[PDB]
Amino acid sequence: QVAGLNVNRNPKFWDIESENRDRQEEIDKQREESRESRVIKHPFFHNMKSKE
Amino acid sequence: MNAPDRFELFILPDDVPKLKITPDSRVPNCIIIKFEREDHTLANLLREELALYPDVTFVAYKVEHPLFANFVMRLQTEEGTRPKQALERACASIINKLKTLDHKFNEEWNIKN
Amino acid sequence: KEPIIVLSPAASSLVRMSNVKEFLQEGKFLDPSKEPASSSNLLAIQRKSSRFKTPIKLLVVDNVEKLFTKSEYWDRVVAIVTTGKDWQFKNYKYKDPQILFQKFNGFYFKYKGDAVPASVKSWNVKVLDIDRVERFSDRQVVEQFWDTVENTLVAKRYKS
Amino acid sequence: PLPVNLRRIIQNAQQIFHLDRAKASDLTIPEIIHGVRDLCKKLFVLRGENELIKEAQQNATSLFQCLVRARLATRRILEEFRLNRDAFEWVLGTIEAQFQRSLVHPGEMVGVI
Amino acid sequence: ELAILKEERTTTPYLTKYERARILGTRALQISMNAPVLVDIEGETDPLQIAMKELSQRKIPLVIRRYLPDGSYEDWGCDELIVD
Amino acid sequence: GRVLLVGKYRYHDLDELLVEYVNNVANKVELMVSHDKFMSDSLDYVKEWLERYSKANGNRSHYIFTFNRKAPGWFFLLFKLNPTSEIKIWNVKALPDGYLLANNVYPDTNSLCNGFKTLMSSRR
Repeated sequence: QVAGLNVNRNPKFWDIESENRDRQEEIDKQREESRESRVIKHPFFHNMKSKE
Repeated sequence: MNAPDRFELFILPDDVPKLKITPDSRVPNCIIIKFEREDHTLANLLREELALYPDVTFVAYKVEHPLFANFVMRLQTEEGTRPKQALERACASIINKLKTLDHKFNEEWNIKN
Repeated sequence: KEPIIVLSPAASSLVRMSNVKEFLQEGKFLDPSKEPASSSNLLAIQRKSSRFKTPIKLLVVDNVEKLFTKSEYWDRVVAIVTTGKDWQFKNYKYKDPQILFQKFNGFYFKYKGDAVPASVKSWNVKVLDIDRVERFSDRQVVEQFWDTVENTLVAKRYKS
Repeated sequence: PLPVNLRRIIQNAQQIFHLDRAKASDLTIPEIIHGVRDLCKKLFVLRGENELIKEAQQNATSLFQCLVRARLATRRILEEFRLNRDAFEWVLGTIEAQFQRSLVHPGEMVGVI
Repeated sequence: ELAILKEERTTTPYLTKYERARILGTRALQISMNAPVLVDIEGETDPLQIAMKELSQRKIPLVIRRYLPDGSYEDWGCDELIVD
Repeated sequence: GRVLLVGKYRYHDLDELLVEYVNNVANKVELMVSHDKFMSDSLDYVKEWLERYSKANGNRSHYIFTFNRKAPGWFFLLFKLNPTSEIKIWNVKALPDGYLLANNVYPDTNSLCNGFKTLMSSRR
């Protein structure tokens, strides 16, 4: 039970497409996260790229 | 107020093992035995029994603190003999000595009764 | 038959084949991380002692897999250098560290002030400290190491 | 009372390098002279190149330099102590390091002490 | 103005015992407040022990500012001060 | 991590992994390079040399080894039975315990050559 409101979603008077598009927009925003680098202490460890 | 219960001198908690054995790697064929809820009565008996065995080269014990009822024993035998076997032999030998002592005392008491 | 000194192939070892010659023989300690890696796993060093009229030639071996095919080589081992790692002893004569360390001289090199690893404290090995800054004590540490090694050599009645 | 005990350092060197036996030393006289002379200039109490700073630094170590030169004389080193080379650099380095360790630390509340 | 250039620093090049104690305390507190650790920890858990391990390896990211009596100061990094 | 995996190989620390895997792989690579049947040049030049040598010595089958520039840590085994036979290339992987060819582990280069000859004889 999420859409408990009884708002008439008739496409003639309701823009279902806009609400759906905003819904995937916010869901993709939820999917978005953050990542950071890793630090390791070892004599032969170097934070370099493959080509580097 | 802070005095411990007197039964803690001899009553063993369930989680505390009576007898913990850890090897002593500094010298070959040596083990360290930790006796819980024991004192000089068992320790001195075992030590002086083991000191007479030709295959036991080092035996000692110490009570770390008089306020705690436990002692730790160091045993170190020859190459052929595992130390735990020597400890078992000591226990059995003292048991036989006590058994014959009891028998002889009973005989003497009956004679002199 | 020259005696054998065994080094740990671990990269964290303070003494490696690259800088073993300058350290044990010349008495000068260099950081092995900066030194280039040495391709040869066998090296020979010369020791001058007051206990012996002539300098002693010794062989330093990093890996015993390819140089200890015969058991009689183990009779020549006079010192073992370990990093406190169990996996060094997979192919050794005594795969258990304890028996190896009562039957052989074990040395562990650490910087002064660093904490000893737990396994090292549980083994019968000597602890030798090298200062990070002052370099005059390197000769003293080397002298202690060679004192132990020479005691073992004299006890073995080695002929030179 | 003077800093860094010289007698202890010398006997430590003798024990460390096994300076017994009638073996002849390989320590040349110019090495002894130049080593002691250079050591008597590395006992830093005050840092800086200022002339007044240098004068104060020279004043602060007069008695200690007299002690060091009295102990580490050429004849005494070669005959009484019989140090070799390696023992000699070890002694010089140890003297310098111990002197640096014996200075007072900024932030001492010496008035209360 | 008040800062003293690195070339003309005339204070002792060693870490005094007060500086060592204060540095260890500050680093231990920072580690206990979830600061990143710059050395590998084998099995250590005490913040003070981790701080001592960091100090021994010259990895503490702190700067000592030594105040001269006239108000000028010298900034010394804990990685360039000699520790016994 | 307390446990390190390199394929089926399992290790417990970085130094153990390094010494047991990388050093052995490098030693096997050097043994392959120091082997008499090795050529580090380009694959096309290796093919041309093999064609020329087979044409000159058409009485025997010739096999040579070369670097796998596309797949690092591997080697290309090119063998030509006769001048009329096409050059066939086989894949060899540099493993710590040796060389993997046709799902078979050969401890040394000479053992690898003997195994290759035996495989050719059996398949013939």
